[PDB]
Amino acid sequence: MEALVYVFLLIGTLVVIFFAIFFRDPPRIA
Amino acid sequence: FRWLAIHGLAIPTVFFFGAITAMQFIQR
Amino acid sequence: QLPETYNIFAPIIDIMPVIPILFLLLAFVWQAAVGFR
Amino acid sequence: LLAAALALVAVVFAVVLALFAAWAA
Amino acid sequence: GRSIESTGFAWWSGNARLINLSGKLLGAHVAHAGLIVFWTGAMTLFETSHFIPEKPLYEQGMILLPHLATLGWGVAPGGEIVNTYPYFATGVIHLVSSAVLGFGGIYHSIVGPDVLEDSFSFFGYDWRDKNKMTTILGIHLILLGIGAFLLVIKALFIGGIYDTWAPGGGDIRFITNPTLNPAIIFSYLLKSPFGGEGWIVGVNNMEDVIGGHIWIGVTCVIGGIWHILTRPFSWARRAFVWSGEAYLSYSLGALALMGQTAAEYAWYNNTVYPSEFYGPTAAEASQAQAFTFLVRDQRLGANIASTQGPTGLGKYLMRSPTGEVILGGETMRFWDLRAPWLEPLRSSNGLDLNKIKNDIQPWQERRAAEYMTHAPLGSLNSVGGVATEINSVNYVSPRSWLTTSHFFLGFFIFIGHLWHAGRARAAAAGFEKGINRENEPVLSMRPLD
Amino acid sequence: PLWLVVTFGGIVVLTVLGIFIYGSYSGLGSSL
Amino acid sequence: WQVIVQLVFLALIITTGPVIIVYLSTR
Amino acid sequence: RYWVIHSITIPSLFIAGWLFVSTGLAYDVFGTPRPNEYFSENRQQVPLINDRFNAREELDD
Amino acid sequence: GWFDLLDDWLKRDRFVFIGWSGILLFPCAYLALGAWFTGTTFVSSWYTHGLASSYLEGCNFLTAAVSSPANSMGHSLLFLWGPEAQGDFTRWCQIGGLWTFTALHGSFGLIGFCLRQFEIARLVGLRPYNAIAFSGPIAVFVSVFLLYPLGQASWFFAPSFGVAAIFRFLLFLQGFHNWTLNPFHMMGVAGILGGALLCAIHGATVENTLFEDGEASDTFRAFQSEETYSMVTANRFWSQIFGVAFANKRWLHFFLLFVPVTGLWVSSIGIVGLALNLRAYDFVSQEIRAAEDPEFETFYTKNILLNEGIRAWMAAQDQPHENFVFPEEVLPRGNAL
Amino acid sequence: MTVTLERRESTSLWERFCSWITSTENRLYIGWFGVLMIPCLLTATTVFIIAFIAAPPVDIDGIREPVSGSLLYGNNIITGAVVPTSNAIGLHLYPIWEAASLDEWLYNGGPYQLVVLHFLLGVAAYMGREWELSYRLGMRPWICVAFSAPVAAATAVFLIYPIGQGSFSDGMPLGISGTFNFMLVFQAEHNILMHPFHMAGVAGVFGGALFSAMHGSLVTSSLIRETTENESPNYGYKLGQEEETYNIVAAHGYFGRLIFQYASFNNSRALHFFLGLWPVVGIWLTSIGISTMAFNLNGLNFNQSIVDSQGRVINTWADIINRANLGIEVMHERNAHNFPLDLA
Amino acid sequence: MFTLKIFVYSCVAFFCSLFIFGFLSNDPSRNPNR
Ligand code: CLA
Ligand code: CLA
Ligand code: CLA
Ligand SMILES: CCCCCCCCCCCCCCCC(=O)OC[C@H](COP(=O)(O)OC[C@@H](O)CO)OC(=O)CCCCCCCCCCCCCCC
Ligand SMILES: CC1=C(/C=C/C(C)=C/C=C/C(C)=C/C=C/C=C(C)/C=C/C=C(C)/C=C/C2=C(C)CCCC2(C)C)C(C)(C)CCC1
Ligand SMILES: CC1=C(/C=C/C(C)=C/C=C/C(C)=C/C=C/C=C(C)/C=C/C=C(C)/C=C/C2=C(C)CCCC2(C)C)C(C)(C)CCC1
Ligand SMILES: CC1=C(/C=C/C(C)=C/C=C/C(C)=C/C=C/C=C(C)/C=C/C=C(C)/C=C/C2=C(C)CCCC2(C)C)C(C)(C)CCC1
Ligand SMILES: CC1=C(/C=C/C(C)=C\C=C/C(C)=C/C=C/C=C(C)/C=C/C=C(C)/C=C/C2=C(C)CCCC2(C)C)C(C)(C)CCC1
Ligand code: OEX
Ligand SMILES: [Cl-]
Ligand SMILES: [Fe+3]
Repeated sequence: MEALVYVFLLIGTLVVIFFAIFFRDPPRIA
Repeated sequence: FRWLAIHGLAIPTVFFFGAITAMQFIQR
Repeated sequence: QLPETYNIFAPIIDIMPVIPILFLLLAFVWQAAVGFR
Repeated sequence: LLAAALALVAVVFAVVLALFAAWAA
Repeated sequence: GRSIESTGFAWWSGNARLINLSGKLLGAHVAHAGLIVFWTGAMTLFETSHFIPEKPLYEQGMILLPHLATLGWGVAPGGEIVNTYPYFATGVIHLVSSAVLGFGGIYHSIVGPDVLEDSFSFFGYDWRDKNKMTTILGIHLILLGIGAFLLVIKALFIGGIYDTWAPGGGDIRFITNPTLNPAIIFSYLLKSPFGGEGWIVGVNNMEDVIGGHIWIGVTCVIGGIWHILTRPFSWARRAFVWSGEAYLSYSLGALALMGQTAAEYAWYNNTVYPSEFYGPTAAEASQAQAFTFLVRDQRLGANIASTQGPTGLGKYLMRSPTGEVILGGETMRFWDLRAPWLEPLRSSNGLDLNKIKNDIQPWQERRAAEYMTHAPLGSLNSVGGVATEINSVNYVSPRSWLTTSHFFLGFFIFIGHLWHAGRARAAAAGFEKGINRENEPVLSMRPLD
Repeated sequence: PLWLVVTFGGIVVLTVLGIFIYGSYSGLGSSL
Repeated sequence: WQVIVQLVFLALIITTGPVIIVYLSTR
Repeated sequence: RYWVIHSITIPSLFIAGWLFVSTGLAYDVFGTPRPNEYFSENRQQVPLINDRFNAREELDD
Repeated sequence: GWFDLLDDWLKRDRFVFIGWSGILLFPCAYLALGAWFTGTTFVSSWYTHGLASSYLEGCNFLTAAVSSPANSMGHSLLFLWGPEAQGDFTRWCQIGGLWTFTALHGSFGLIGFCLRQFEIARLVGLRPYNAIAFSGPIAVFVSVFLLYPLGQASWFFAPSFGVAAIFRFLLFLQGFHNWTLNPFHMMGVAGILGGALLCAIHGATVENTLFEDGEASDTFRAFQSEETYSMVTANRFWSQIFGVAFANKRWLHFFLLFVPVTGLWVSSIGIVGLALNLRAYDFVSQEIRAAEDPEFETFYTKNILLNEGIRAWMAAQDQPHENFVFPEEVLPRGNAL
Repeated sequence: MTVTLERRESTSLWERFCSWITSTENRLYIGWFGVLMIPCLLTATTVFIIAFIAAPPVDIDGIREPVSGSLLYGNNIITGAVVPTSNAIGLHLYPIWEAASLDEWLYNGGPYQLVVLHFLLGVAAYMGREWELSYRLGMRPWICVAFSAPVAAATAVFLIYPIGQGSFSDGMPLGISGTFNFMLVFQAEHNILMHPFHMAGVAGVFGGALFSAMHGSLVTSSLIRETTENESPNYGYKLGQEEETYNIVAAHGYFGRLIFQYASFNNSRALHFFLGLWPVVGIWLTSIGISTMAFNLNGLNFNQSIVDSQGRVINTWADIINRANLGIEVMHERNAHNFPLDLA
Repeated sequence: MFTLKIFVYSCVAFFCSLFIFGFLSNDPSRNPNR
């Protein structure tokens, strides 16, 4: 059941991406 | 160094070009 | 082949289709002659 | 194949087409 | 203006200097047409000059002569090129005409007036004049219709066209009864482009071809008249960008699409592109190999309808996913093939096993051998065969040249379409030269988060 | 003239390259 | 002997371009 | 002005390379086989070098 | 002073900068490049690989090369005055001395060029990031052209300086090492493709967020401390398109330094691995499963088969010194083909 | 009356919809091209994930020998893939509703066709979307061209090549190992390495990475001291500032002394144009190469081109690479071929 | 299977109609310089 680990890692990456997009700290103009 | 470099590249280039043309006419 | 008459015009025809390319190249020549390119 | 497909396609298309026609008016 | 200072464009983008100069632009177009007709003539005379009587066209690297042969000039029954003189005639005509168009081009480009709106009013135009543009469009559309009717006339009355499906092998035939039924023609139009369907590339009889050209002729003429005598509706006026570059981009998209379509015609169709002239298709060649070894092994005493391959599928004969009896092996992918040398053996449920056992003709075997040995595979330096093949056969099928070249062209033409459409939008709105430092849109927008 | 020099030189280069391309069809390396 | 004819014709066309340009460059 | 010495040396070098090939001196210099020297009357196989420290005597044969 | 005068002369502002680094760089660079031309034009590989290798023999630019030394030479440095050629230039070329010549002079040439980057950087007064970035390519050359053959039997299996020859090295490493399956190589591919991506996207973005600093359609002429493009507009655009955008120019430029360079370094790790035949060739789990279960198939196993084919057939021609004889009955192949 | 018809249509419902669709205030821009893109990419993504994890083996070569591609069927990340549709289907449209059951669909490789078509559509729409947002924000519109290069590549390996070869089974597998397989077979049957357009592609990516590293190193080298020691120099730049953050003259000078004076760029606009142009053209050409080789105009064939006086073949490196090509050719799809020539 | 076809056809026709009629709604006017 290495499939569990692979799925876990993939879900991890996708979650990281999701939070990188919708939970980024907003860029602020000088 | 300008002369040395420019000629360093250009002289053999012409030599080789002649050679290779000559090769274009070598038959089996 | 070509009709026997125009047989004598074989080599010239061999160069005929290469002419449009020359025109392209000519453009650059023209430009270089002017001062641009 | 069946008439149902054409019916639905033409239905949705006509609906959005009318929406657009109102907009154009 | 012919400088960066006077126009704003550099010597490269040099050609953009002609956008608002009607005269020189017309000169450019005419001269270019001159180049096209030049190439047509010169290359045709080249192909006639290099042609050898007792060899197939596709072995000699011909792409123009197969078109003329398809139209029915100098062809004997079977696809034998006997008379090579009409080709010479067309080549000469095109060449001389190229002299005329060339003269006109150089004149309007260098000698004549830059602006045709001053001295003239019929040949002058503003890009923003919708009526004039639709008028020109209408005229040229009518011209295209006339051309379609030229093909129709040529095929109905003047000798006819080469029919590879002709009852008795490929032969020139006058199309007596063309197809005018809208159900059929437009059945082509509204059909899938996928396997077994083929959209408009799947046309397999000259009746439907010529009838289709009747329909397209009528359509182009009626549309030409329509655009000449009308003005664009409100919605079209609101939806489109009205400028020269925009029109250029539209024609570019169109020509990209057409390029792709032509590549597909050259690659799959063998009716408008007879295999006698253009060579076999990939499908046709693969099927030809399967057929060939089916015949060979059947002659060696094998019951091919019962011959089990390594996989468990038929070695020579199997079934298509919809039940039809087809040739086995990889060529199972090519079971949609229709070829005049194979259809004699075709039945209602696919290949007729009885006819396969009994009625296979020598000429069919010759066709299969020839085609499987002239498959459209070859290197860039024209080494015939698969990539691992050795240097002996000098051959690359005309189908490969045509299809690849026109994919190249269609592709880059699409790129040009994106480029010019984008620049058309940006130039219309007014920011094609950069962002206004005093009117930067983003600075007037609420931040994203 | 600079442009005439560039043109002549370019023609020369293209001629030599053309000779090489011809050489791919003749003599050694031509499969003949 | 056909090759020489071909190369002569080629030379003439190729030269034809630049000659027109040079000629007009004088005027 | 500087085209003279170049008109006397550039063609000279060009012809010198040409002669370097046409006289066949290149073959003798770089040990490159002539189109008729790949296989002799004695050897019909590829003449690979097998001895590292005796490559001279091996190449002589 | 003497040394000070030397330094003054060497660091003069010429059309081509020299420097101390120039003392090392220019000779070796010249000799490497020249050896490549000399070899690809005149020298053959008949006595090393049994191959024609030069223009003189009929090779074109694609098939010509300076091939690796004979396998029998081992890891010999193959000096011209070495105990193998013994001064004889002809026998030297026939052995494959030009390969070691090109390789060593090329190596010291790379050292000299990197030192040149450092030197010019220090003289001008810049940060030496160009040299570091260049440590990348160096790692590639050292690992592939030096370490890999040094780990193997001889220089013979090192890449030959030529197009089709390099292609051979490629397919060789695929068939024998399953190099595509190696994660380090995958990181390399990530580095290169990512680098090209960054180059393209940065170029396009800057070109399409330009400020109107002129009236001409030729925006090139209209170019100072002011930014020539709108960073804010770019940020907005890529944030709404891709979800994430750059905000810091310095971080951006460092990033498109970092990605490709890292790629190169990683793939180098991989290549060292292959120098010792320490491959990422197989997945034991799938090999065992496939051994016990004849219905189990993945693209991995298919590629394993492909490797086996490559190895047989080419094995006979690519390694002539081995005298491999494979009867046509033992060559692995499928039905019909 | 000029080019653009500058006019509005008075807070209509359809106009409100068009406004929201084309809104530049949305966190993610959803243009009309997005009206196409979002559903396509979502369907494609869902089917891809579900299949990559749990899809049963697929009879790719139509020879009734199903290949396993999913994780729950013995694959890992590297070997797992979405197996291309059956060669028995070829270029036939095979939607779910044309199969008798989902099981059949899974067996014949329907997922691949679905995912490929939807993905290509959605990615084309992605390109159009890049243009669209560029237009809405008053930008120059040529980012989508740059992106047109990768789209062309994807279209080449997922659509055009199957068209030229007559089957989606020849399309590139959606997976790592499958990709490698695609590459190897492609080399065997087109000799792509000896194709000048692929060489152009390699020039595009190698050169792209080179110029990326070069530009990066140059700008990073000439950063102006705005930061303290041991602190991140990135903090020395602020988003939106107008002052340049590096010494362009110093960089140009360095580059000028590295090679020679006239080898360096002075115009940053020219430099970045070049940076955008080189790899995009490279990739364009390689994409074209994949498609034109999709119609069997293969790479340069120099097999046995060199002959000796007696008439015997003298091999070159092209012959060796031909040996490798032969290996791949004879070994690939061992049970698929019944006849001596591989024409499909 | 037919109902699925009907569903998918409905979706495709829907989004295609929105696309076409959407891009017909004076799109060139949708720019910051208007
Ligand atoms: C219907 C065809 C068509 C027409 C009429 C135009 C017309 C125009 N284009 Mg355009 N374009 C087209 C197709 C077309 N394009 C295609 C298919 C593409 C995609 C490749 C482009 C990409 C393009 C760009 C990127 C740009 C233009 C621009 C322009 C404008 C100036 C062009 C110019 O000066 O050329 C100058 C001509 C040259 C410099 C010659 C270049 C030759 C190329 C690079 C090599 C092609 C290889 C060739 C096939 C053979 C190789 C030679 C070999 C034998 C030695 C002008 C309005 C410019 C613009 O927007 O200005 C408003 C601009 O920047 N075009
Ligand atoms: C009623 C007016 C009228 C007519 C009859 C034409 C006719 C033509 N124009 Mg034209 N044009 C017009 C107004 C008109 N134009 C206006 C107002 C403008 C804006 C200034 C232009 C701008 C323009 C450009 C820029 C170009 C043309 C071109 C052409 C030719 C197309 C050739 C081709 O391949 O088509 C398709 C051909 C066929 C389908 C074959 C049959 C066509 C008919 C039946 C006969 C063709 C014979 C011969 C070509 C000319 C005789 C035509 C005449 C007897 C009607 C054609 C001669 C093109 C060209 O190359 O000109 C030489 C071109 O590049 N035109
Ligand atoms: C020569 C080509 C040509 C060109 C450039 C134009 C150009 C134009 N026409 Mg036109 N037209 C033509 C030929 C042409 N026409 C012909 C031959 C006819 C019939 C005889 C018409 C009949 C016609 C009418 C009746 C009207 C126009 C209108 C217009 C204008 C609006 C265009 C528009 O919104 O299109 C957008 C078009 C569509 C969205 C229609 C979709 C096409 C359907 C779906 C069939 C295609 C399906 C097909 C099977 C698949 C194709 C494959 C492809 C998608 C890859 C524009 C100026 C309009 C206008 O402004 O009034 C003057 C208008 O009311 N035209
Ligand atoms: C409908 C629209 C759909 C859009 C497509 C979805 C796009 C998703 C993009 C996610 C980006 C995540 C960035 C995290 C990291 C992050 O949040 O960085 C944020 C960062 C912001 O940089 P700043 O300029 O603000 O940094 C200033 C200082 O903090 C620097 O130290 O963005 C970048 O550095 C640009 C490079 C991003 C490009 C990264 C591409 C990676 C692709 C994904 C690879 C793995 C995929 C695995 C799949 C199994
Ligand atoms: C605008 C311009 C341009 C362009 C131009 C062009 C493109 C032109 C063209 C032109 C042309 C396009 C021309 C044509 C001509 C043609 C001709 C001149 C023809 C002739 C013919 C002949 C001579 C024939 C003869 C014969 C016969 C009769 C038959 C038999 C055989 C023979 C051969 C004997 C450029 C860019 C450069 C720049 C400047 C400006
Ligand atoms: C001859 C022939 C035939 C026939 C043909 C025909 C009859 C055709 C037709 C065709 C057609 C009839 C076509 C059409 C097309 C159309 C199109 C292609 C369209 C397009 C569109 C567009 C492009 C649009 C766009 C847009 C949008 C969508 C959005 C808004 C804006 C705009 C408007 C821009 C047959 C097959 C029998 C056989 C073969 C030969
Ligand atoms: C080894 C050795 C050495 C050395 C020597 C040397 C250093 C040599 C050199 C050599 C050289 C230094 C050579 C050169 C060559 C060159 C060449 C061979 C060239 C070619 C060219 C071409 C082929 C062209 C191309 C092109 C371009 C550039 C671009 C555009 C296109 C075209 C194609 C035109 C010594 C004695 C010290 C010692 C012993 C050993
Ligand atoms: C029909 C005929 C005829 C006519 C012909 C013709 C029409 C010709 C033309 C020709 C031509 C039309 C030529 C042209 C040429 C051109 C050229 C030759 C150009 C150029 C070249 C080059 C080489 C360039 C280079 C360059 C430059 C300067 C710039 C850029 C850079 C480069 C370096 C690339 C005759 C009378 C014989 C009679 C018979 C038939
Ligand atoms: O399916 Mn995938 O790979 Ca194109 O080639 Mn024929 O088919 Mn199969 O063999 Mn080789
Ligand atoms: Cl088969
Ligand atoms: Fe930058």
